Amino acid sequence: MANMHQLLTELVNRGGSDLHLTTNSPPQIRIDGKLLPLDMPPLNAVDTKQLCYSILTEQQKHKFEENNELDLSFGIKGLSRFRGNVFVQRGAVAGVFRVIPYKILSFEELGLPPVVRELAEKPRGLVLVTGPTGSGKSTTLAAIIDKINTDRHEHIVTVEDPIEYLHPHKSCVVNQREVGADTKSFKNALKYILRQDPDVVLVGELRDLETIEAALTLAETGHLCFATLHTNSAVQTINRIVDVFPSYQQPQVRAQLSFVLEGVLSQTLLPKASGTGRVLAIEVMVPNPAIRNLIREDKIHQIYSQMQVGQEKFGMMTMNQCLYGLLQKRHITMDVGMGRSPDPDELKQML
Amino acid sequence: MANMHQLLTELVNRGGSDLHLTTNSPPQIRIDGKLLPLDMPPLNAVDTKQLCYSILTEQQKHKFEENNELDLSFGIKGLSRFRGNVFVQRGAVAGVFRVIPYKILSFEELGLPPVVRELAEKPRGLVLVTGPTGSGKSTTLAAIIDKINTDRHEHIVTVEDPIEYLHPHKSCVVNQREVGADTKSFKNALKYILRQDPDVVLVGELRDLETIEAALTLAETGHLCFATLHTNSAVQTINRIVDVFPSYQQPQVRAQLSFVLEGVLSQTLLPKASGTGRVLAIEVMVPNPAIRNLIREDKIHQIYSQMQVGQEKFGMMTMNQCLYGLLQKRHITMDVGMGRSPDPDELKQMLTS
Amino acid sequence: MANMHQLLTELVNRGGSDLHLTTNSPPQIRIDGKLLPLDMPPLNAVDTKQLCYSILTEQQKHKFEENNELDLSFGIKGLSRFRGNVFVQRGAVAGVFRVIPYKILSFEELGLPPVVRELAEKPRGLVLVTGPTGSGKSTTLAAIIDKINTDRHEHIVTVEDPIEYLHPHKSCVVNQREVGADTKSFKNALKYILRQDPDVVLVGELRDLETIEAALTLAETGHLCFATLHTNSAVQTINRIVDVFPSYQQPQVRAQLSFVLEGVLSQTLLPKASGTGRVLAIEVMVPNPAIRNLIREDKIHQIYSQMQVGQEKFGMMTMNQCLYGLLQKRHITMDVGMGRSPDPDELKQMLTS
Amino acid sequence: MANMHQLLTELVNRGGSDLHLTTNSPPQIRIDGKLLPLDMPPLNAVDTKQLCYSILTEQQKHKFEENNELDLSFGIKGLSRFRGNVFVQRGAVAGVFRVIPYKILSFEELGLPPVVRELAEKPRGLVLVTGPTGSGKSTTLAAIIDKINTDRHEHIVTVEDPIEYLHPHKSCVVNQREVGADTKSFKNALKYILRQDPDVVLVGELRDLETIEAALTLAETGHLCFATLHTNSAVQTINRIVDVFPSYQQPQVRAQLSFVLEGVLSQTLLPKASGTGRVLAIEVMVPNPAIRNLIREDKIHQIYSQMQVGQEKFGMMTMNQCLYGLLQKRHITMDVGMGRSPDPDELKQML
Amino acid sequence: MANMHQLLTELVNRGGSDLHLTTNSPPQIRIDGKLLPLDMPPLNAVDTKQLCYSILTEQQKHKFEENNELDLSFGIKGLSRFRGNVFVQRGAVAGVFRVIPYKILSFEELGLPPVVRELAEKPRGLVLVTGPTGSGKSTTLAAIIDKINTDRHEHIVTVEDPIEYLHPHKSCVVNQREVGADTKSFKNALKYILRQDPDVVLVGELRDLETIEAALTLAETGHLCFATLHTNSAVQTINRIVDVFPSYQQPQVRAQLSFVLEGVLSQTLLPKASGTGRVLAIEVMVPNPAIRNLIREDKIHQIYSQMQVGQEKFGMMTMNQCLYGLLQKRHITMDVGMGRSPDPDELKQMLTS
Repeated sequence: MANMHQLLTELVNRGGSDLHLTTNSPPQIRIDGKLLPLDMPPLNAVDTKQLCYSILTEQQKHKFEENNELDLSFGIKGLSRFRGNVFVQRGAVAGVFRVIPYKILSFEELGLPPVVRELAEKPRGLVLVTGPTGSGKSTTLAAIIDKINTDRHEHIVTVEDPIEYLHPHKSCVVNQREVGADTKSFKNALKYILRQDPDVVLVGELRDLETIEAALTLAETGHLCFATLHTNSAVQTINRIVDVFPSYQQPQVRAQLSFVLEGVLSQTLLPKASGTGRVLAIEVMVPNPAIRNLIREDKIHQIYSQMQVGQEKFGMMTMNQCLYGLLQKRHITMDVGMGRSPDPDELKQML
Repeated sequence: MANMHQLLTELVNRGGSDLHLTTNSPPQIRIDGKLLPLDMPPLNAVDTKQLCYSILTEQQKHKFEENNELDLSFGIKGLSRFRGNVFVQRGAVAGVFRVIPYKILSFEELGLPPVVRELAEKPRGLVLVTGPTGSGKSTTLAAIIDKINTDRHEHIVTVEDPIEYLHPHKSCVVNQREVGADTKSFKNALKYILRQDPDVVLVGELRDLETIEAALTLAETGHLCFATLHTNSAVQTINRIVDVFPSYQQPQVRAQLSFVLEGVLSQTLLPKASGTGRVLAIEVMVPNPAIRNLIREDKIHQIYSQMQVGQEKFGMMTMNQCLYGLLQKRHITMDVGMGRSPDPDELKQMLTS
Repeated sequence: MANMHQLLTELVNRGGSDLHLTTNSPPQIRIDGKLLPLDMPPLNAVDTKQLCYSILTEQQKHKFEENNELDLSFGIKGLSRFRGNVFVQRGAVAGVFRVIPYKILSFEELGLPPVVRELAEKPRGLVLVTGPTGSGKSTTLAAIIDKINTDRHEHIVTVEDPIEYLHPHKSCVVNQREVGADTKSFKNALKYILRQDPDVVLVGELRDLETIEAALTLAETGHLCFATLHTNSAVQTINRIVDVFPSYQQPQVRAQLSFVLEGVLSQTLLPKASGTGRVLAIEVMVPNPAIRNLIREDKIHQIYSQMQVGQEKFGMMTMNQCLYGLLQKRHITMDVGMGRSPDPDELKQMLTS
Repeated sequence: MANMHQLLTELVNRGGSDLHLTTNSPPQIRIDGKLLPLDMPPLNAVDTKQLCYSILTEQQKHKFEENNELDLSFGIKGLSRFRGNVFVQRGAVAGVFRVIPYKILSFEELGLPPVVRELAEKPRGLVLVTGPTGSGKSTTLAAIIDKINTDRHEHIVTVEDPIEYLHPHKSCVVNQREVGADTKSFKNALKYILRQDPDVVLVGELRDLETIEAALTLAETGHLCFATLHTNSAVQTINRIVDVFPSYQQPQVRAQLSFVLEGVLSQTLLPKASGTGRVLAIEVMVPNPAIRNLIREDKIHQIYSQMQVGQEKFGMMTMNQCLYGLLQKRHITMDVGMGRSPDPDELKQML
Repeated sequence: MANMHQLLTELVNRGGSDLHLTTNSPPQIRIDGKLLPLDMPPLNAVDTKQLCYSILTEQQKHKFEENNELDLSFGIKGLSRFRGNVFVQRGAVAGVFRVIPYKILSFEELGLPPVVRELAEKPRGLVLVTGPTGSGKSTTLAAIIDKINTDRHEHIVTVEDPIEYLHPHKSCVVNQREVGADTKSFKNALKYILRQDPDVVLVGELRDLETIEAALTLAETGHLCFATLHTNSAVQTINRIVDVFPSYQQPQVRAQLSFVLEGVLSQTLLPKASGTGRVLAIEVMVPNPAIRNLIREDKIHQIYSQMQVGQEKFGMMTMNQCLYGLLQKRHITMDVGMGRSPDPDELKQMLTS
């Protein structure tokens, strides 16, 4: 019982990030990116199985034994929230546990410019946050929804695979449903959400077509809808979105984007020059009337240049321009910025 | 249970729209679209479970425990009907309950000009009431229902997602079909609606093209067809309808709409300057021969201008002109109108003039 | 039982066109378009269930309870046939019933020009009668059936969902298959139709490509093929038909249609100017060498010009030209004609005359 | 029992073509295209059901009662074979019955040129007979397979939906399997045909993709395969065949046609000038080295002209050229030929 | 039981590389590539079934009987690991078993240049080790695993079908998942892999696009991704990888690969010139600025020229250049080199030297 609690206590006390439990090794804690083994006996398959199973219900036990894998989250009051993954290797239980602070940092602490914060007060429209998995997206969503929770008296609903942040009540009522335990699926949750009087929705991963169509319909009916994609830029995102539709409907898609878009974000994480932590590099596209005209003229091969030159007028910023700023502030190195720049020649031109 | 009646009583008495029940929050009531928490202790899991379980049958207990979800509606005699949804979040039961009023407001009471009333007397054509969710569309439509029911000897059929307003019979026969219970889909209702000898049809949301084609056939077969859309302006509405079809088919669709369309209304509830209640600002486009020709000629980009100048001739009215009247009447503030105006410069021209 | 029969007796006696049965209203009947309630108590769910169930089979009981929808037809000997539609509202059964006379009117009684009568004698080709649902198409089809039945010793087969007009034997042998009872589907009927030695075939609605391919093969092989569309004009019909094929296969289909097509009709029903009865307006296209060439030349944009000039030569007539004739004879008003004209300015020019 | 026998006896004796049985009409026979009722009482549902059911087995009864439809064939020894269809109308049984002579007419009786007869001796390759349903195709197949049966000592297998001609033994052993009674499906028959030592195969309708691929593979391995299509011409047939393949594989298709094709037929039936019977109009494409080069050059927009001009050299003949010959011999009228010609302007040019 | 153990004891003692068990032959062992039967009776189906079944679980019993195929690995303590393949012939079980040493050889023992050792220290990027099945890829991968395990305090995860090399803990924590036992599939493992805090990941075969997308995301986000292909050269590898994406999406993938790729290896195993043992021939591609530009310029046709000139600058080496070095050292014959050279004339030109 009180051993897993002690391991998590040591992780926090030691300023650790992650706990690893697997057979034939002592428990190990990743500190500042590097693993350190604890001065403890090695776990056997009995140890790992007993430890992970001791904090699960018989429902979770049944489903885990049905699939031999399980993602979950749990909290230790006054300590932290945690994301857990349990799996099997060499016929024995293994586990990885990430810890999750109770306090969500602000846009300023995250290096996010004020326009995203002013976007968090928008009552309708389409906001896209893109980038690969684990690029700080969930942190951004928690900060934005805490801002709305603090400032509005509205209804926020989240659907989660699992919950990555707990949002107790500020000025909004926020309900958070975990997929796989509380509800059978995203689809079942979406079958009832319109009868639950929502205003703002967190939908989790954009898993399939039907969910995209449901969310877009929801989005055009006067709600603020947040969703994620695994695209890495605004241009790549728009191309991905247009090319999924039939050719005859791309004009309509061109019309839809022209009507509903209020902001496009695409974010990535770069190693800090300090060696501890990661820093956000972000491309921002905000449609202006000029861009809406470019949309009307059927030119996507010139939108990237418009976002490249809308910095002073509209606050736009390419990924390379953000990397340039990070280099000027010495948060990242020149080599890393060039190795991750989607167009090194353009940065050379700017220099 | 015995306090639940009082919770619904507080919701009704305060004129609230929705009751929200969840643990670690007091009950919260939506008033004029915005939540206000009540001065009560937060609910715990025992409270929420006992309250939600108090209105379920044992078969409902089985079904709720099977799915952790339930949509339902129920009535409390002498009070109101309600649509309830019960679900589970954070491992605990939560619930949201919307009210279903017995009383329909009138056209005059809503601040709607007489032209909507004259449009409700049209024997045929297409009439659209659009806008965001909760902008009064279902209430407005239900009022037109009751007006026709009172004044005409015709046939009322509704196709609904879910059923909202309940219409007993006045001078019409009224049959009401709820999607997902009474009929499999909007599509199935349209598959059988023409064999029911209708005069008046409620189709719910114009969710896709196939229903639009059905509506054009309905409009051309001698009926007055009502449907809803979630657009925020007349131009956006027409563009959305045309752009759904392939480019090569837009000419015939534009001609059909130009022929059968008799009115498009797009309405929005705005916060009152007093801070209590909301008022509808609504733009109305009624086609004249010139407008029908421009629709036929594929020149969307100037129809707004005809509405901008069709005030004196045809009783047309842009959203900004309605907002102008509300501002002159001090119903709303200048900043709110400018904040929602799709063209603040036009409002400035109208104001300085 | 004998109560529905008595209600139907009152329906016939009063010249009514439809019986409506639904809860919380007494049965109501349409006389000259307007409903009148019978002096009876309002129905409840028990009443509607017993009345609607009295004309269903046990498999129909299972089926209605399986789908909550049912279109059907049935006959009462010595009185009339009826088309029924059953649905559900407020959790209870509801029904609408239209009546079906034993005697089919002739072409001349309907005001149809002599060319349709000459068309009933065609040995081969494709004949299309189009218009929306309940626009009088089936009555025209039944008249053509009766003309062939009277004059030829050939085999007429109909496939219907449901069977509407009943045709007993005159000079032909007539086999009529109802989808869902006599045959599993239109597709299943078409799988076996070539082994039934037909000369003339009724296929019901042209809902998809596969039936179209069956009909084109029949029409090319020396058979008379009848089909319906819900289109409102010749140009709209041809465009709808062409655009369903792949672009690479559009040439062959254009050639087939250009070869086998012998007539396309598109109906509409308008209220008579007197305020009693309805009058048929029909656009008729009979291919001439110029139109067949236009098909070969890929100049569909020019068919309208051929339709504009084919009145005297081929007996063709646009919808506006038929409405024009109804207008000169004062059968319809200017407002109905203009509100229905696909080109009101053209109708204006004709109204110069 | 002896009544259906008498009805069929009257049909033959009276030179009839088809027997019709339905309720509320006496039995009717189609003679020279026109129906005539017999001087008999009208049938009721009991009559039609009893008559059609009296010649069916319990398994046919079970299947018909399961589907309310049935195609079948049967023979009356010393009289004829028959194709039957039973269905339901007005809640009552109805039936149509076509009669089928025991003796198949020859190519010259059918007006078929000698090259098809020389083609019937080919050991391998691809032969296509196309046209709409009931265009005399089954009659052509029966004549060709009787020619092979007479001349070869090989194994002929037919798969039928139903059998349209019985082929008792001449010089070959011929086995005929009826789909829906003897075997579950075409697919089940095809699963075992290679273990049945066949040389020549009749496959029935080319109903699906998988069957086409199975038949083409069979046809490439040294067998003579006969199949049908509902196309109306050689060019339309080749276009139909090519466009079903992926675009990247059309070169291969171009290569296969260049390798395996030995003949393409497309046939239709026109009313004879006398008013009795139908006459065959046929388009014939036989690949020559020049055509194989046109295949190599990727020109399908010139193959029709090569078949139009390969008449004297290779014996080719367009549908219009056949209609021309039918017109000079006065078998069909000029109006019917023009109303049926796929290109009336080409026939004009020839005139 | 102790008989299979004794057979395996003889296998180890005689330096054999595989044990074969099948009916109607005694067990036969490969010594220096050639089979020799043991002095035992020929096996029957009972013998093969008992021997092969002795190492299966009841799960595995049901599974082998369900599929008649099984690849697997298992260990015998203090002796060796083994890779097994089980199949069926003449209605009886048959098996082939390859053996797996406890000690993994180093890069230098294998004749691998220092750049692979420098590659094992890379903090991020994409490293590909390719070649056909059983071409020595897994041995190289195990050596890289052992190098990282020895030098880093990081998390290595392998996903294998089946687990081949066993890696105990050195400085890393190693978790190894066998498809079909530890995890349902590669896809299911990839669904959960991001929640397992990896630094280095082994994903098994790159069989389809979805795993490729997972690997590209990992390689772009600061992780070390290892994957395999059955390609034989760098150009063949890049073309195979590029051509699976849609043409419109090929630009992004080209950019991703150009950014994240740090090395591509392609192996082959050749018989040694002495007639004993096998020697590794490997083509190595390390992207330089010119190759990354060639990717950006869409000039893949010029990568071969970059491969032709990148020996001195980047330590690159074509397969022929490695075979050339083996030829100058007389490690392989001219016939094997020419019969394996992708360009024998080039190899001839080098053999001028």
